[PDB]
Amino acid sequence: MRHGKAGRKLNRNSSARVALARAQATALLREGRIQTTLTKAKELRPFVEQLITTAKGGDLHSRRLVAQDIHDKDVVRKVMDEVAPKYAERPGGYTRILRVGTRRGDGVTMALIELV
Amino acid sequence: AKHPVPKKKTSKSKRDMRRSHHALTAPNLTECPQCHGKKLSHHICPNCGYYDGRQVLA
Amino acid sequence: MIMPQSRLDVADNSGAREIMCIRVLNSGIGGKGLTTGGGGNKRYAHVGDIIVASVKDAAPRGAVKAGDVVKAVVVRTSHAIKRADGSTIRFDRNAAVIINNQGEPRGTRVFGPVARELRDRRFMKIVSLAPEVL
Amino acid sequence: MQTHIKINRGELLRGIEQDHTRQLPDFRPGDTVRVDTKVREGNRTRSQAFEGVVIAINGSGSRKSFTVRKISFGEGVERVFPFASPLVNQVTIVERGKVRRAKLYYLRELRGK
Amino acid sequence: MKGILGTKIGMTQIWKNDRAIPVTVVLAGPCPIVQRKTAQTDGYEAVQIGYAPKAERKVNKPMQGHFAKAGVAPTRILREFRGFAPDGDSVNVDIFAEGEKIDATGTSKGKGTQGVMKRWNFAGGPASHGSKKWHRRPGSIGQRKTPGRVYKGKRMAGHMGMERVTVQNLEVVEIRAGENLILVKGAIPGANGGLVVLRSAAKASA
RNA sequence: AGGUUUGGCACCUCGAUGUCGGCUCGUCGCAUCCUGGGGCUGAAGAAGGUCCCAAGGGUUGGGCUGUUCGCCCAUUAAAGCGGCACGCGAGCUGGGUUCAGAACGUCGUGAGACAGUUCGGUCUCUAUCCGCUACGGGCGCAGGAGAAUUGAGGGGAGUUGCUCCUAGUACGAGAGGACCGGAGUGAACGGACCGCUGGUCUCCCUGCUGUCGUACCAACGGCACAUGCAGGGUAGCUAUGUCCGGAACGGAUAACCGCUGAAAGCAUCUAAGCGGGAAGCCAGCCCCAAGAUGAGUUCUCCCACUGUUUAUCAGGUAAGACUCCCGGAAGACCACCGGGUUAAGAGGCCAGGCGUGCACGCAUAGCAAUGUGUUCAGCGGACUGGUGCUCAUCAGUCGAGGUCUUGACCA
RNA sequence: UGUCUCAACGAGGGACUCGGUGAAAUUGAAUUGGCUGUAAAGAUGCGGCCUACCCGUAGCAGGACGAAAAGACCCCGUGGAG
RNA sequence: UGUCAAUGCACUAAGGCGCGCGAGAGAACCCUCGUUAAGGAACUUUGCAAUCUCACCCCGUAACUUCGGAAGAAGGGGUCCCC
RNA sequence: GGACCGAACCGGUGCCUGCUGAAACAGUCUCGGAUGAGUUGUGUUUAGGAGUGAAAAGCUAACCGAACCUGGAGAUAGCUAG
RNA sequence: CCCCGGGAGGGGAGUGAAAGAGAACCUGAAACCGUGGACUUACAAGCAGUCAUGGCACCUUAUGCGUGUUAUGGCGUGCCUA
Ligand SMILES: CC[C@H]1OC(=O)/C=C/[C@H](C)[C@@H](O[C@@H]2O[C@H](C)C[C@H](N(C)C)[C@H]2O)[C@@H](C)C[C@@H](C)C(=O)/C=C/[C@H]2O[C@@H]2[C@]1(O)CO[C@@H]1O[C@H](C)[C@@H](O)[C@@H](OC)[C@H]1OC
Ligand SMILES: [Mg+2]
Ligand SMILES: [Mg+2]
Ligand SMILES: [Mg+2]
Ligand SMILES: [Mg+2]
Ligand SMILES: [Mg+2]
Ligand SMILES: [Mg+2]
Ligand SMILES: [Mg+2]
Ligand SMILES: [Mg+2]
Ligand SMILES: [Mg+2]
Ligand SMILES: [Mg+2]
Ligand SMILES: [Mg+2]
Ligand SMILES: [Mg+2]
Ligand SMILES: [Mg+2]
Ligand SMILES: [Mg+2]
Ligand SMILES: [Mg+2]
Ligand SMILES: [Mg+2]
Ligand SMILES: [Mg+2]
Ligand SMILES: [Mg+2]
Ligand SMILES: [Mg+2]
Ligand SMILES: [Mg+2]
Ligand SMILES: [Mg+2]
Ligand SMILES: [Mg+2]
Ligand SMILES: [Mg+2]
Ligand SMILES: [Mg+2]
Ligand SMILES: [Mg+2]
Ligand SMILES: [Mg+2]
Ligand SMILES: [Mg+2]
Ligand SMILES: [Mg+2]
Ligand SMILES: [Mg+2]
Ligand SMILES: [Mg+2]
Ligand SMILES: [Mg+2]
Ligand SMILES: [Mg+2]
Ligand SMILES: [Mg+2]
Ligand SMILES: [Mg+2]
Ligand SMILES: [Mg+2]
Ligand SMILES: [Mg+2]
Ligand SMILES: [Mg+2]
Ligand SMILES: [Mg+2]
Ligand SMILES: [Mg+2]
Ligand SMILES: [Mg+2]
Ligand SMILES: [Mg+2]
Ligand SMILES: [Mg+2]
Ligand SMILES: [Mg+2]
Ligand SMILES: [Mg+2]
Ligand SMILES: [Mg+2]
Ligand SMILES: [Mg+2]
Ligand SMILES: [Mg+2]
Ligand SMILES: [Mg+2]
Ligand SMILES: [Mg+2]
Ligand SMILES: [Mg+2]
Ligand SMILES: [Mg+2]
Ligand SMILES: [Mg+2]
Ligand SMILES: [Mg+2]
Ligand SMILES: [Mg+2]
Ligand SMILES: [Mg+2]
Ligand SMILES: [Mg+2]
Ligand SMILES: [Mg+2]
Ligand SMILES: [Mg+2]
Ligand SMILES: [Mg+2]
Ligand SMILES: [Mg+2]
Ligand SMILES: [Mg+2]
Ligand SMILES: [Mg+2]
Ligand SMILES: [Mg+2]
Ligand SMILES: [Mg+2]
Ligand SMILES: [Mg+2]
Ligand SMILES: [Mg+2]
Ligand SMILES: [Mg+2]
Ligand SMILES: [Mg+2]
Ligand SMILES: [Mg+2]
Ligand SMILES: [Mg+2]
Ligand SMILES: [Mg+2]
Ligand SMILES: [Mg+2]
Ligand SMILES: [Mg+2]
Ligand SMILES: [Mg+2]
Ligand SMILES: [Mg+2]
Ligand SMILES: [Mg+2]
Ligand SMILES: [Mg+2]
Ligand SMILES: [Mg+2]
Ligand SMILES: [Mg+2]
Ligand SMILES: [Mg+2]
Ligand SMILES: [Mg+2]
Ligand SMILES: [Mg+2]
Ligand SMILES: [Mg+2]
Ligand SMILES: [Mg+2]
Ligand SMILES: [Mg+2]
Ligand SMILES: [Mg+2]
Ligand SMILES: [Mg+2]
Ligand SMILES: [Mg+2]
Ligand SMILES: [Mg+2]
Ligand SMILES: [Mg+2]
Ligand SMILES: [Mg+2]
Ligand SMILES: [Mg+2]
Ligand SMILES: [Mg+2]
Ligand SMILES: [Mg+2]
Ligand SMILES: [Mg+2]
Ligand SMILES: [Mg+2]
Ligand SMILES: [Mg+2]
Ligand SMILES: [Mg+2]
Ligand SMILES: [Mg+2]
Ligand SMILES: [Mg+2]
Ligand SMILES: [Mg+2]
Ligand SMILES: [Mg+2]
Ligand SMILES: [Mg+2]
Ligand SMILES: [Mg+2]
Ligand SMILES: [Mg+2]
Ligand SMILES: [Mg+2]
Ligand SMILES: [Mg+2]
Repeated sequence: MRHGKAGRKLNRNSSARVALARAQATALLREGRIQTTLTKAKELRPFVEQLITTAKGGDLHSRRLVAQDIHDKDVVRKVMDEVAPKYAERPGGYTRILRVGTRRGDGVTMALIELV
Repeated sequence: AKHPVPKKKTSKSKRDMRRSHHALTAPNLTECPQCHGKKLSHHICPNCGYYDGRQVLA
Repeated sequence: MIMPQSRLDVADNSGAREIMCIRVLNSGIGGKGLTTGGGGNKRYAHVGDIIVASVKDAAPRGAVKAGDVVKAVVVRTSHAIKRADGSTIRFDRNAAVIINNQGEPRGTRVFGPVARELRDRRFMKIVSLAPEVL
Repeated sequence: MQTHIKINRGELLRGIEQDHTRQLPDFRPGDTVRVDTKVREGNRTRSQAFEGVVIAINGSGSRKSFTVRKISFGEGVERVFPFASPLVNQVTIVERGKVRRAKLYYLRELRGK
Repeated sequence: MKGILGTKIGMTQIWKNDRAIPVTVVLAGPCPIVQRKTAQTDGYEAVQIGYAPKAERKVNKPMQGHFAKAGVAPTRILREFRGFAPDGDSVNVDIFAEGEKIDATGTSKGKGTQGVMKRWNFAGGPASHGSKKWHRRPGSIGQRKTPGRVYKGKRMAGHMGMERVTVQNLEVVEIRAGENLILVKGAIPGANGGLVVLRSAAKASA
């Protein structure tokens, strides 16, 4: 049974679940938009949304919080001093997804997730 | 050998009997409003890349 | 939740140090003494219930030696005992008090607290001997 | 299948529950006297008191409770009071404790001085 | 006899003369009489009462004209109550009296496809001493050739929960009539936010 | 009489019908262990004996032994007897006896043997059909649709103690000690539920070690499990935790008890007739149910479109669905429920609750390990609302024109 | 001390759904129900009576005297070998 | 690097690899795991299995003996950081 | 020191898992030896009623109470099938 | 030479009596897989046939004549071996 849910196991253990959502947040932040499986995108959406909301605070604490997950110093810098400040007057919804059909090899359906 | 095993070979009729359920569903394709090609719903028109505006290359 | 095989401590000077229960009864003290049982299937001893038990260990210079079968009433569960207002109780160790077939304690005194529920089930003298009816 | 009435079940529960909620002195894992009423002894209303360390606090509203642990004649005891239980008179802070975690069950198997 | 519809809101702690009482809170929101079933017209006596409102933009034309003939706003939910003959509309007010016993019907929380241990209390096999029947796994289902089928109605893995369920002779602890709140002792079937019917205790005590 | 024992016989099975016991799961008989109703008694009461009716439900936990049995412990209303391939190994054990090793006793010159005794010793991932539990698709149910429903029939349930009142009464020299009716509280079992008490809660919060890294310090991340370890822990799920249940009334019956009563001028419960009478039968309680093809009933909706004897039935549409999208205390898939811009569905954002237990940074005290303040701090999964910041875009598929006969009412 | 009363919650790997590749043992043919009876003596397939719309998917193991090895026990052969 | 020592264990350097189907779902059941109220062998043929124990210091250590041993008997204590 | 603990190494104790396997004997866990009657490489010698064997009728090229291959040979088959 | 295709494969054109021989190259049976059409089947119990009758369909050993299919009724225990 499962009448309350944090998201997905994907098909991975606690350690990986994390390492993935971290890496994919890092790439969407470095890259503005990326396409991946529709699932992994839906799973990415709130992690990265909350991450930008953390960095939106400006003080050293929020930067060190972001450093906890985005372990590449330049992406954290960009999110801190570039992207979050831009999202200043935006109350969430930093992120959007749109779906782009189906893949050849596994016949899986990819989609794009991009900064708003 | 193989604990459970089947008893008599199944009939040409009953075998196609079970299969009355494997027909594929055709996509509900629709006409893209800008590229004048066909596209899956709630996805991005592959031909022109458009999705109200235009997101993907080519 | 006392059940057969589970070893209790004795809260009386009756001379057992600790018993091991071997049955779980129904135990109305009931004007002619203890009642006959209330069904042969009850599974768990609670505070206030009576149990049969072997006496696995005993005081040298006893009134009650090792190996006597005996009937003790239970007075301290590690199990929570909840109450009509909402409160719960619970003691660090399970313990009982050996008693005769009219229910009265066999020792001269009880040792440690006893659950107020003993007063509920008319165990007058056990309640009277104990230092605190918690 | 389930009704979809527009409803804040939050505040429906809150109205019920606030009629039977009661606030107490601010303790926090260090010890106190719970003075309380045993109507339970006969038709008379005897009084009795439990002084012990507070080893946890749980819930909120009707449901909030706190847990005292004392030693009576050698055997340890713990008890669980609803703040709003009618069989509870006044709590009062005997002491103030410098504890370092919300729950602090480590004193179950510490019993000493 | 008496009946009404409401949503299950939750369970809490209470007191009445120093007895702690678990209670389930229920919203017996006012119900409207959409249909009246005479025997002389529909072959038996009953009343069709409605519950959770919905906006007419979501109400298709046939249901619209149903509700419209009766003069009522559209309701997401409708039910019949046998032998009721109410008037005006069926509010929980006074329809239940404090301290009444009442039959509470609801819908079991849906537990999906349960095994035999969960479903029928099987208590399958030993977890050591050497099986691969450790978990559920019923033992036998028959007895060799003797009828040589397995019995109809056999207990087996299946869909547990999601059943209709009635629990009889729950007590009415409290009635906040103006709020349309009804406080009932003990548990009621199904999850919060669900539909539930309170009706007069069908097995009235002697 | 039965067919559960040992047997006779040798009928199917030697191109295989796996055998003892346990476990699991049941279900049937009744020649009834308990409960329910009766007759008789060497039946005062109580406690019994024994026979008749009765198969609804119920029928405990351990020691010894492979055991089945049986003896014992401690209970019980009772601790029933049998069938079902001595039920049940494509369901599990493998303790027992029917393989190879080895030993004792015994027999045999021997090889070897057994009525024996003893330690050891491979139990075969994929269900075709039928049968069963769950779940869908199709068609049907004389138009096409959305809902509400009668209940033919079917399933579940069905146990029992203790105490108290009657009443220290009837009864009995006494000790003792009732039926009938009326209360109350338990056990076991079951259904639902998560407020309580608890369990868990694999990354929600903290603490801790080694080592590697983000240049260094400080602060963090990885690995130590598929959580490195430890301490807590919300929603959810959950029992040992709660709440509810077994019925009352009624109809026909069993043994049996009677009324009226002949044959048979008396008598007789039966020969006609009639009443009483059980945990059993039917109904009542809960659940399912019109594929009840005998396909039922009620409220509401949409309505008479179009095509030359050539394509003859199809096609645009209505009412209304469906695909698709976002979700769900729904769920393997399907199905079911909610939302989809005339929008609070979900995420996010805000506020709150709850969990953790006082953050970083700075200051300060101290030689330092650390302590103190800023700070009930900081951080925060699943909880309660609000909010148009994100996605629920745009669209496509499908879906009525109502057969005939007979009868009544109408113009 | 989950072996047990008595099982719960959580994890991962399968099992389930979609896209790719795609076996096997077995198979007289099959339009392959229940009771009772009869039959070479344990009937889907004979008789009577009941029940049952067509077709799947996930699952259970009572039947199909289920599968595997022309019984290793037993007897037989004027069979064999140590 | 750490840890009495070590080719042990943990993390890691150089170096080498992620094991030639993939994506979701988060039912029964099966495997390999983590925790568990009260009870603690009542399980069973048998504590089978799985817990518990666990390294190094210190104190302490029985019947019996072939005087070597039984012996790591049994049991108790310590273990971190700083001056 | 046919002493102790214990890696390598040699081994194979109990349970599970595997049973149309990853594998015609294995895997994880656990367990025995671990300076000796020890482990191992290369070269070489002994064979069919024969060799070897700290001895099970074990092993003698994946099934040894007498190996494999060819041959006598279409052995013989009071037996079963057709 | 031309067309669709990365190719494979094919469709034309041309040679040839013939491509109804095209290099997966004589014939090309059957099992086995498919497409289209006639007649038909979603209340039904079945060794699958057989007899009987009605319906529908077609007429090249062929208009009383059938041939194909079908509904309902009756009847009906595969083959072989032993
Ligand atoms: C399960 C393990 C093996 O089976 C058995 O032990 C036994 C199986 C049956 C039960 C038995 O039947 C019984 O006989 C009785 C005499 C009579 C009885 N009647 C009453 C029905 C009958 O039931 C036998 C004789 C049947 C017959 C077809 C046969 O000979 C099968 C042989 C082998 O395939 C099997 C295995 O599965 C192979 O497992 C092997 O195990 C090794 C350890 C592995 O290394 C591996 O080897 C590489 C693996 O594969 C080979
Ligand atoms: Mg996968
Ligand atoms: Mg780029
Ligand atoms: Mg924030
Ligand atoms: Mg602390
Ligand atoms: Mg559910
Ligand atoms: Mg179990
Ligand atoms: Mg079987
Ligand atoms: Mg049968
Ligand atoms: Mg016989
Ligand atoms: Mg004969
Ligand atoms: Mg055979
Ligand atoms: Mg035998
Ligand atoms: Mg009888
Ligand atoms: Mg009687
Ligand atoms: Mg009497
Ligand atoms: Mg017994
Ligand atoms: Mg013992
Ligand atoms: Mg029986
Ligand atoms: Mg027999
Ligand atoms: Mg048997
Ligand atoms: Mg088998
Ligand atoms: Mg054996
Ligand atoms: Mg001799
Ligand atoms: Mg052994
Ligand atoms: Mg064995
Ligand atoms: Mg498999
Ligand atoms: Mg109509
Ligand atoms: Mg009925
Ligand atoms: Mg029927
Ligand atoms: Mg009196
Ligand atoms: Mg009086
Ligand atoms: Mg008198
Ligand atoms: Mg009475
Ligand atoms: Mg219960
Ligand atoms: Mg239940
Ligand atoms: Mg909780
Ligand atoms: Mg953590
Ligand atoms: Mg660390
Ligand atoms: Mg540092
Ligand atoms: Mg690393
Ligand atoms: Mg590493
Ligand atoms: Mg933890
Ligand atoms: Mg008379
Ligand atoms: Mg009569
Ligand atoms: Mg009567
Ligand atoms: Mg009864
Ligand atoms: Mg009809
Ligand atoms: Mg038409
Ligand atoms: Mg429309
Ligand atoms: Mg929907
Ligand atoms: Mg919808
Ligand atoms: Mg918009
Ligand atoms: Mg809401
Ligand atoms: Mg608004
Ligand atoms: Mg907050
Ligand atoms: Mg200083
Ligand atoms: Mg985080
Ligand atoms: Mg689970
Ligand atoms: Mg899982
Ligand atoms: Mg059929
Ligand atoms: Mg016969
Ligand atoms: Mg038969
Ligand atoms: Mg036939
Ligand atoms: Mg038949
Ligand atoms: Mg039918
Ligand atoms: Mg199976
Ligand atoms: Mg067989
Ligand atoms: Mg033979
Ligand atoms: Mg011879
Ligand atoms: Mg080193
Ligand atoms: Mg190593
Ligand atoms: Mg290499
Ligand atoms: Mg704990
Ligand atoms: Mg102990
Ligand atoms: Mg036992
Ligand atoms: Mg035992
Ligand atoms: Mg034994
Ligand atoms: Mg062991
Ligand atoms: Mg000496
Ligand atoms: Mg010495
Ligand atoms: Mg010894
Ligand atoms: Mg030694
Ligand atoms: Mg040595
Ligand atoms: Mg060896
Ligand atoms: Mg090895
Ligand atoms: Mg050793
Ligand atoms: Mg040794
Ligand atoms: Mg020789
Ligand atoms: Mg060999
Ligand atoms: Mg080879
Ligand atoms: Mg040979
Ligand atoms: Mg020959
Ligand atoms: Mg010759
Ligand atoms: Mg010969
Ligand atoms: Mg070309
Ligand atoms: Mg070509
Ligand atoms: Mg050609
Ligand atoms: Mg040709
Ligand atoms: Mg060919
Ligand atoms: Mg070719
Ligand atoms: Mg070619
Ligand atoms: Mg030629
Ligand atoms: Mg050819
Ligand atoms: Mg066609
Ligand atoms: Mg065809
Ligand atoms: Mg028909
Ligand atoms: Mg026919």
